[PDB]
Amino acid sequence: QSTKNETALLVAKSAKSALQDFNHDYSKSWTFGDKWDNSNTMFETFVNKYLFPKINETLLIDIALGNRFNWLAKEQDFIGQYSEEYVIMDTVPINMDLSKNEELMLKRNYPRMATKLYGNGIVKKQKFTLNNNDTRFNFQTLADATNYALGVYKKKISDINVLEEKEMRAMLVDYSLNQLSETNVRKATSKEDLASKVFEAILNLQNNSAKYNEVHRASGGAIGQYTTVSKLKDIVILTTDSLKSYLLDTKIANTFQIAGIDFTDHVISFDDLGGVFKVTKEFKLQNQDSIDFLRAYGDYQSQLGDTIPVGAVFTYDVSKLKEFTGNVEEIKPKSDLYAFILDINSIKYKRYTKGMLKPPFHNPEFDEVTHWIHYYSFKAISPFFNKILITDQ
Amino acid sequence: KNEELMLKRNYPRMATKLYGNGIVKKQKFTLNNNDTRFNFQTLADATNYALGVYKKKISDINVLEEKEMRAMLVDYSLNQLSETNVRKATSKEDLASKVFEAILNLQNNSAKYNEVHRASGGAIGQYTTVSKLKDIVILTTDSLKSYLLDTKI
Amino acid sequence: ILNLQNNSAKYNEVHRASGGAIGQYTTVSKLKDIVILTTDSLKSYLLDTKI
Amino acid sequence: MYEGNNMRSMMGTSYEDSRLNKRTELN
Amino acid sequence: AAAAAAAAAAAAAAAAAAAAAAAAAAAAAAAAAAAAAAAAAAAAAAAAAAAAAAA
Amino acid sequence: AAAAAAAAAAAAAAAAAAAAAAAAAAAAAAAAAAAAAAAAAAAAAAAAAAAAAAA
Amino acid sequence: AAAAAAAAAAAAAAAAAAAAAAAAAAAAAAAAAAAAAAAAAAAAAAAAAAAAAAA
Repeated sequence: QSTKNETALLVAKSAKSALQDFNHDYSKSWTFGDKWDNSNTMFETFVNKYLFPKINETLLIDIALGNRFNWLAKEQDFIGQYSEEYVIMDTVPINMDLSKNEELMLKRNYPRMATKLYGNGIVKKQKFTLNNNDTRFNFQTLADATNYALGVYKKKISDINVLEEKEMRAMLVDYSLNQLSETNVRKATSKEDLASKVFEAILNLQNNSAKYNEVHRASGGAIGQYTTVSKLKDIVILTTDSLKSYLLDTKIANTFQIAGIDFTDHVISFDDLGGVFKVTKEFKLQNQDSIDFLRAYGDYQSQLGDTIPVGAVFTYDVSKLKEFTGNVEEIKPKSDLYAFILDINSIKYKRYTKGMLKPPFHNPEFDEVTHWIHYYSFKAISPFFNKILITDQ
Repeated sequence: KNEELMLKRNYPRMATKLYGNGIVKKQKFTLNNNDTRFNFQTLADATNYALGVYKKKISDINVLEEKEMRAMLVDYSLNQLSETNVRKATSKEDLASKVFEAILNLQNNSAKYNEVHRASGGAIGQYTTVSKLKDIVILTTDSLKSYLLDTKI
Repeated sequence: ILNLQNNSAKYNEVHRASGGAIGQYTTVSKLKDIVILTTDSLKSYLLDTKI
Repeated sequence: MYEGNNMRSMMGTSYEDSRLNKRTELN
Repeated sequence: AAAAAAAAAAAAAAAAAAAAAAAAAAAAAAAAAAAAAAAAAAAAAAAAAAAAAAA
Repeated sequence: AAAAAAAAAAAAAAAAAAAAAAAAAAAAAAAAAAAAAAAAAAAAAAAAAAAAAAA
Repeated sequence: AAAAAAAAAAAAAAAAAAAAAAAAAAAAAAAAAAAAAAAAAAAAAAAAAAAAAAA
């Protein structure tokens, strides 16, 4: 429906707005004003029905958004790109069959090795741009503009934290699914079943097992075995928060001897274990609304025709775009029934944030100030430690 | 990419919601000096009457304010916060589990659990937030309060 | 457990010895000497259900 | 109102407005 | 993971006692799910209906 | 506000165990009110009678 | 001498929870003996069969 109210027609006449005085290279330079009415609007007072309304305050609601990981954050010093480690595989000893000829003691036996070569990290970048012309047409005082410029900076150093948090949980759920081949998955059957099966799996960390690790995709550890235990000061279990809620209201509640058997200190959790996405099929960008949707999240640098490599991530709901269906797959657990247990010092997280802020760039020919943020993160999973998945497969 | 990319503008996005005025509220009362004397045996109890009517004229605005404010909370609960924010219990012990998992939901880094998509700029984009658990407060009946304090705890 | 600490000849296997194929032999144990061997799954079942 | 690190680089000083020095010539 | 018992309570105005438990009625020994079921009374009524349908 | 279990006890000579509880029979899994009820056996007997009345 | 409750668990793949207890199904409120019984569902099915045999 429409409205025949004349001041509603005044609001609807967007030709006299300030937006038309910046899109075009020329404009009007004088204003005659207009008779503003308040009557038959949502803007009446009782006494003075001819004044433009007033705003008394804004408050700039901001939240600080932590990391939940940065005791993992150790700092290399940005030199070199390839790092690796390695183990020696086991050799079961052999019986003394003395019938063999004595000159085999001249023949040699080199020890065997399995390495895992990692490679470079990745550098993350974002821009933001403080204007001096359009943005101060708001902000009835300058103090609100200063709080605005401070708060956009504080939230653009909080978003990097929530970003690397969700892509860490992305990376180890992806390692939980596409790696960790056949033995160390365990099929539960219910939301209480895996509650028992997790400390079934706890105390399987601490037997000397050639299983439970991921040696069989190393360099030289394709054939052979390798045994490693854990220490229980080192194990990290993760799951949905609903699972640890069911733990903390059911088993440590309705039982009676929980003086020692409570493993809940090593339980980190999340609300949902997927908002993240993985590229397949190596598409390109074709459609306008796709990159317009990318502009809503800060992704400015991609245009139409720009390719996407298969190893990238997208960290928010992007698969609903028409150009990504079939190409893009969500890293998520299958059944909302998830418990991935490992040990710490099996994940490697290592970032470089020393030269983090860059000097600001002042653009006088449109009067803005632009800031960049750079940091060099690296993360991987070392495959030489005991890990167990529990889902419904 | 091309080296002239640095002079591209990346404005920050905001999401707003406006609020109207409040209500000024008024109450009056009139004391008398001539016939009021015909209903007391001292001057002291008449002064007690005069102070009692005044402290009840502040006590009534107290009780008025609190029950209208819980009324607008229930109004919001029925008429706002579209279906993604509301979860459905079944039994009266069901929500004992639901609230215990929900308070543990709210204190994780999530874009969920708010209704900023009802706000102006929040239709597209993302807004992640948490809660501190010194800041969450829950709102039920006193019957469900009793059903906590006698059954589970 | 505490089948073991009764005087019984049913719990050994002395019939597989050389000179002791037929006939019995009673023995007991002292609880400083019984250990059980199991897998970890029902060990965990002991460590939540029975305790 | 809240400062944190308020006087940061060039834009946080550019709203804390700067140097009315040159004005137009007649008055 | 518990139970209850009444030996009373004819299940007309009971409001907040338990769910998925057993509420022993004065006659019927009902069971309280999300809605209250009438197990032993259902057995007696099924026996009476099977006797009535034996014409 | 408790329960019990037997997996035995064919309910002929049981005297003082419980009331308004569940006594798991060797076949029937009975329920002990002020008189003992036979819930699962009542379900099986009602199924057999409904099968017999299907002539 | 205890009990349990689910309000879930459609009794297809449950393995090791309890025996001679009550497993509240999502629809049926089953009972777990050495084999699982379906008491309230048995009452509903006996009522439906007694209604069908009323021709």
